[PDB]
Amino acid sequence: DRIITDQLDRKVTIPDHINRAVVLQHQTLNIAVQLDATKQIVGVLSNWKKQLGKNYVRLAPELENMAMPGDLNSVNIESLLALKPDVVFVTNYAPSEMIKQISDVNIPVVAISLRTGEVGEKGKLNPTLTDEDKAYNDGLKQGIELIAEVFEKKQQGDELVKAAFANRKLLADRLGDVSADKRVRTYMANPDLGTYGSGKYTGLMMEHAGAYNVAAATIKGFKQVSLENVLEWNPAVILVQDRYPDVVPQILNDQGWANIQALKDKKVFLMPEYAKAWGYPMPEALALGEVWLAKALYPQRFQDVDLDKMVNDYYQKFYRTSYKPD
Repeated sequence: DRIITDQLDRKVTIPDHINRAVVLQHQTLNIAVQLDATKQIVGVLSNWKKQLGKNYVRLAPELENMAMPGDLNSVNIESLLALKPDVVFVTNYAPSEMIKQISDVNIPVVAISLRTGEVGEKGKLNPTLTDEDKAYNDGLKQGIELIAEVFEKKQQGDELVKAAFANRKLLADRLGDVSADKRVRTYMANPDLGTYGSGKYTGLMMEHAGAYNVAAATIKGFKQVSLENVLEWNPAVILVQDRYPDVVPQILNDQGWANIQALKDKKVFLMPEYAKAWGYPMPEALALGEVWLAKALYPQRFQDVDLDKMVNDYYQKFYRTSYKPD
């Protein structure tokens, strides 16, 4: 057996080889797809189609007939045990009650946060972090490395980590003279007036692309806000995650949003599949999404950057398929 330490700082004994993993978190699921580990998975979170978006099943068609014995914050133990799982990955904020149910029937649990930062905060959906860039950078690296350890995909895990951070220098160099006054004021519109404030990867994606999350000085983490807040923030650009495409026409047809700068200027943009301005960091979000956003906001700085080719090279390696625009 092996002992690992998870991202809740839990010491966890697991089998030498893992072939029946149950993955109750979409971020870990996506990393495992990119490690070519899906043959070692036998169950996934029930809401995977919602969390990964309707086209995800093109990348991982095997997910279609995968048992679903739980979700982000609950588990069905009778369903779970039928799958004879050898490990369960859960999200870092999974309730204590849920982790206990799984540990009480002796299945190893590995919690994934994709963040280091303050230990007092590791189990919180919405953390307060003193150095969010380093927390998520180090957490991403650590989390991929742990996932890769569990599934014995060490080499691909190392390649994935290198690919995630490969364009961070380019963006640093090309946008290093962007003053705080000139930084592009950006809003992430999730369904039902959802948005991301502080302590979330969303804001960091925007920073690395020469932008700023308008919600982040007053909103903590993932929260429902009022239209009135969005009106006051008056963002220059509104972004929508690819997994929630209905939100774009919804904003564009809602008269109450019509006077926001981004509406007047026709800067409401559905973000590409890979360009996940999520609460959590994902390797393709760094490698490809951050470049997409930088190129969208500063195109005259990145004309030499062949993003189409970068996307293709990445997808062929980690998704074993081409990128298909929606």
